[PDB]
Amino acid sequence: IVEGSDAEIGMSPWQVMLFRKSPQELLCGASLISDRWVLTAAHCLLYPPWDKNFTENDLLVRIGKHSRTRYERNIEKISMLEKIYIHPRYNWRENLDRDIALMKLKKPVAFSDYIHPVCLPDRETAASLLQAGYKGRVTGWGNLKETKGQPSVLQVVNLPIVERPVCKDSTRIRITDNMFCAGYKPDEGKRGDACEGDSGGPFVMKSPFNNRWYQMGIVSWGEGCDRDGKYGFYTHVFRLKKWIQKVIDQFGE
Amino acid sequence: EADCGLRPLFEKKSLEDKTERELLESYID
Amino acid sequence: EDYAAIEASLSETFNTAADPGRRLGEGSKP
Ligand SMILES: *[C@@H]1O[C@H](CO)[C@@H](O)[C@H](O)[C@H]1NC(C)=O
Ligand code: NA
Repeated sequence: IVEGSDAEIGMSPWQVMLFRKSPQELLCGASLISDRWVLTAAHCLLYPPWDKNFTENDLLVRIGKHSRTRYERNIEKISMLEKIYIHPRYNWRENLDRDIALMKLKKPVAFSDYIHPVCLPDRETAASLLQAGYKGRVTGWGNLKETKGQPSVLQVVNLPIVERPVCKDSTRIRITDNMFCAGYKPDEGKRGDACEGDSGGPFVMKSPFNNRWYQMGIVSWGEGCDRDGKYGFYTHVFRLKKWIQKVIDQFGE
Repeated sequence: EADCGLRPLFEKKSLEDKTERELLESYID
Repeated sequence: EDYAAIEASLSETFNTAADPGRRLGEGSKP
């Protein structure tokens, strides 16, 4: 996260760390959506140009974390994956369209002060909150600036959603309906962006209707981090909600 | 989950984090 | 495999992997 701040304890209890077994390394962020299921970005798992193709046994997820590096005893939970499901039409060749993946834990994880699932948006919640100027929140342990710059604890930044045609005109990459962008504009004075290692983490908004946190986006892509006139792009979770439900139903709640 | 999106250390205790107000403010003004 | 104390095999000093999501288009790096 560029230009964010340290998270408060328990601020984002759905935040998941995707951790490589060998060699040990932070891969990506992710989010807990039930006691068995974790949502992340497809490109965190599969990116053929870099020969990236992680399977279930290559990875672990770490849940309930605050410190980036320390084993947080009696706080974090470490789970192995039973299965990974990547969207069939994920588009690694061009713009990471449908940059979404689901991971099923081998065993259910117990909830606590530090571990708690986020909500997925319904139609009305998405229609209400996904509007230009409305801010969502992004969290992660990714780099503090465009490429050490590694944070010691979880970072958080609040960012305004941007109008589709501004997102459109800001980049030469083809934008689809399955993405939205966010961040401040050059003239807004404030700044901030997700950055490397934040991918697959959640973009969340707090609903004024029921005071629940909903995951509207998945940190997906950008051209560098925090450049003036550039914005961060997020997988549109509601647009993909049907596929998420299909997978969970078919492969076990 | 019927309990999703409600944080044990915040919503469940009627506490707000240091910046969630910023989100709500953006929805209103 | 794991219980509580045996996580002394867990590194507390590790890198963050290169993230291709930030290297699209003008984000390219050498
Ligand atoms: C990724 O790797 C797995 C295991 O080596 C392999 O079975 C699978 O076909 C690969 N996926 C593709 C098509 O890149
Ligand atoms: Na920017």
